[PDB]
Amino acid sequence: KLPPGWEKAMSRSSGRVYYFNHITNASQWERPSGEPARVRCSHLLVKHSQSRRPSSWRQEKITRTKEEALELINGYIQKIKSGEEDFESLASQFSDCSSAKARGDLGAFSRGQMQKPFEDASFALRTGEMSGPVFTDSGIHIILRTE
Repeated sequence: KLPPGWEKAMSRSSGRVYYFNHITNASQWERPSGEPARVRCSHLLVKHSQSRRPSSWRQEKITRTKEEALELINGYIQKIKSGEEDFESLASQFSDCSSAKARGDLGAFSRGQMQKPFEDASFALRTGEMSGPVFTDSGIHIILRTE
């Protein structure tokens, strides 16, 4: 039927069909378009109190809850999808990862290098596609596949 991870769903507000990816947590109205040894991605990380290291260049002691971090992630996704903000600009300003200084870019990587939920989402994304919230032990991520 559909590319890997994608399933059809029903909107509760509008009653129209949409599409959801259970590997990337991406969702969209239109039927998705459609594996390499390597992909290239950028990300925006929002850390919280249960993160492996509750610290970042933005905050010596990160105290926000997991629920608060998810709300921030959802808000960044909204601004990116509406075009009020670009992914790289939000990543440079607000990602709790050191890669913020490189507009979130992590470079190219293979399977077996990143944390598993991050890796699975990255390889399920198409070039140019962005994930929904992805949970790892670092925190909550938005991932943009660039190559």
